[PDB]
Amino acid sequence: MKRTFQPSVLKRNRSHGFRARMATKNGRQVLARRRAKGRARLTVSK
Amino acid sequence: AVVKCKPTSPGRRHVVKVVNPELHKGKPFAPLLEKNSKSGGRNNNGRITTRHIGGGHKQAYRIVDFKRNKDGIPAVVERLEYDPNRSANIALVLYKDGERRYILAPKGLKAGDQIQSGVDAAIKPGNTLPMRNIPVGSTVHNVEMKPGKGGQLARSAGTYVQIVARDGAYVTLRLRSGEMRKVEADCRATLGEVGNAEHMLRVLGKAGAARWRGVRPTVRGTAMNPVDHPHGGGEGRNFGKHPVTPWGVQTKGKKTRSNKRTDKFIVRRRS
RNA sequence: AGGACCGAACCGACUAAUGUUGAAAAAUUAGCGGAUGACUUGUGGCUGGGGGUGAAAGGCCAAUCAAACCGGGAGAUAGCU
RNA sequence: GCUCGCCGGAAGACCAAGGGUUCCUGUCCAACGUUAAUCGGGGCAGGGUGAGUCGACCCCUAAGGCGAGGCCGAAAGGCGUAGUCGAUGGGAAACAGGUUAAUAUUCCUGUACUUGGUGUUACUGCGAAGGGGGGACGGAGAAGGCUAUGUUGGCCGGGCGACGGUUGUCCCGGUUUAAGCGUGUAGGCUGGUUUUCCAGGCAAAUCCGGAAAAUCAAGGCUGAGGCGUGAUGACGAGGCACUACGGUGCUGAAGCAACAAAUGCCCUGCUUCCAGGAAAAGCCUCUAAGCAUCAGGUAACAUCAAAUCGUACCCCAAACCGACACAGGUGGUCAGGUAGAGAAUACCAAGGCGCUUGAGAGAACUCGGGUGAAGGAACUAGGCAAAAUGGUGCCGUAACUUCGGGAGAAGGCACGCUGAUAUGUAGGUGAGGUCCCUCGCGGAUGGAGCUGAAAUCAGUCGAAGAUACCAGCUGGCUGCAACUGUUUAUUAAAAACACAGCACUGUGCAAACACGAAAGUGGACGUAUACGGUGUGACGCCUGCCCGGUGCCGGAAGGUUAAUU
RNA sequence: AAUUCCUUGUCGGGUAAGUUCCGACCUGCACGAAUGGCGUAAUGAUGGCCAGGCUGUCUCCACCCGAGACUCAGUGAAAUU
Repeated sequence: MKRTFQPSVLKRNRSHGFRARMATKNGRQVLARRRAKGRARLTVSK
Repeated sequence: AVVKCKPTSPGRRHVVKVVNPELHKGKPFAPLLEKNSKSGGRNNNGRITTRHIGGGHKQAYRIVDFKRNKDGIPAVVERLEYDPNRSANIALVLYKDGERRYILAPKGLKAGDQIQSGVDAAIKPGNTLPMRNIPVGSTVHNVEMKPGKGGQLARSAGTYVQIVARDGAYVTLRLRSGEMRKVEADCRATLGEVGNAEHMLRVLGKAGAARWRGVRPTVRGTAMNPVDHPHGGGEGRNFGKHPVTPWGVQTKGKKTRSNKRTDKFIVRRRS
């Protein structure tokens, strides 16, 4: 059975990558929230 | 020519084809071709704004000259070509100076026929002149609505308009819809009728033929549940309400013209 | 020539048995339908929640859909246990 | 190590995606492995990924994204121009052999090729953010010519048989060699060459397009494969000396022909059809502004440069997606033998595996199968399930029908093996020889050799010859839907949805309509033979009466009637 | 009748026996003409019905071949309470 998660690095970076987050005001707020929480990994970049 | 396919299988029984041997059996004129990507009926927001559009065969757009402003230069028809972008056929015409262009094919235009445009052109099919010089009561097509912007009326397979009167700077025309409309007596029109009259006689014959044209299936609405359509719902086939669009407009006589900007060029709207 | 015929790949899911703390949160086995087309498939792209998409079942929208998910208003309110 | 069994259009081989050291070596067995474990994709340590030619980067663009100004919007922000990004597409070049425990078209040997920089020499009109050409494109079908590859013969080496025979028409193995360069063939496309002229290609143009003459027919382009060279080489079954029986030096014979033959190549071709089939750059040309004893351009030679990143390993799976070492899912490439129409199926080759608890016993019962006296649907909601039919050829085939069908209707007959016709026929393939020739990869004749159905006649074995796997049950009446299709991923596949066809109605283009506070976008680069909405649902015969109600479309006197005053 | 409550309507066909099926009848509870009427060849993993063939579906089960169940060694769950 085909499962929901079909990995693709290009699609992963384009959808949730660091530059994608920085491209919009709401995405930048996501980074600010994660920085405030002290996340070790800000995004899925690497 | 209208030819009925033999019923060798269900799907060909009711197929009626319109075969025109005069059409060029080769590639079109490359310099006058352009890319034409399909939209699926979706606008720049990505939302479906027109339903039942999608798929179909890939098509290349032919740059058809609807203005016909090359006055004083005879042109000879080279061949008749099939145009996927419209119901009418197009004609490749070569001017005396060496320029080639695409025009809508009139009724009786063949290869080697001579055409011209301007105020001194002869009154014969395929020629384009301002309606001021066109004799009243004649049949024309590819009619301009504002001088110099290219024809917009009577461009379909076998359409045409008739000049009924010419009072002053305006000429009254009877359109295929039956509307009596008047336009400035400076708009260019082409003599004759667009020649593909048999185009209306074709019978697709099967669902797939419509899909080739790029038409997606239409879901009625009485089978849609109330959440999706005003007609939806009911145990069985009920439909106990006045016919209506999606979004709630009547569809059975309710007039929707609310322009009011022109309101002078209409005389005998229709019917 | 064909939304033509028989039939593998491929795409489907009509019947039965098994399984039902399963090998598997829908599969296996034996049959079954389509199989040049309104076909199928890889990669990338677009449409966002009273919105999308829907050959229309209220189907589908990340194992969740008669209004997704996450956080917040929030210790909603509960004449009921 | 010897047997046995299993896969072999994979359960083999090579990749992308994804993973990220799982790769190799040594060492360890606590935990992990559904058991033990000396073993492991486990622990620990070390080692391992070598590129001008492969890929990425890079140049070019598709859908689409972003978007200087700009337009629009309470703010956030939306759209979009010039531009700039974006492969799943276009764009220069390397092959064979050898080699490591683990990498190689990357290292080594041999032999090649591509794009740039610089310098010398010779001859010269060079120049683009512009013009033109090219790149550049669909589906289906049909052969013809080929190769991959296979079979047989010949050749070379070895063998003479655990049990009757086996020096022969016998047995086993091998019989391999690339890119590049030269030749330009089967075949495809197109008439060339010179001169003059021109409202076109935003200006220009010798280029493209167009026009008018003169002269010749042979000009050019494209093109698989073959052949030659590459190659006095490499490889090569086996030997000969060391040989820790783990392997290394040296040597190493034959290395041909015929036939068959692709879904691969010629072919981005040809034929045909309608639903009419990307873009841009590289590349080839044209000139403008400009520079011309310069600069630049072309050719030859020499020299230099070609960076950077990826390269291990799994990749239909124990390493990816499924919480698992999970009967699931996962795109591309390679495609041997016998039988066969076949990539079905059976048995096999190369290669890879026996699926990480076993050992006994031979109760009920359950699961998956085999057979069955007599009967033969009496079972049951229902022939559920099972059984049965099953191939090729010939004969034969009803009602009805839209004349296509129904139809493989139904039904009947023949199928093995051996010999002969014919020491292998019809057919296919085609050597030598001869002749012709614009003397070449040519044409005609020619038939050796090879390959090879089908049929008839006769004989013959068995219970059974389409013997296995494989492989339609058939017919009669009737409801519904015309049909092929679509649907409740995960209890409903249907009479439901679509459908071609039909009708009503809206819509004159800045269209109706739709998404948007708006700009704008779709509709459509369409224009009433068009487009939207609604109902009906092939086709045939038809579709009657009613406008009081509700809606819709018109109308005009009169009544009533908002803000405002 | 995919529509008929009364109802297994009545008659005929098929069966030894037919609330189903087929053909007529018309007393249409409560068909009816594009939310179409009536026909219709072909088509259908569609509904109903009848035949030939076929059979362990059944009368009525018997035997056999394998995988479990049972015993030994190793590992070692669950719902519930």
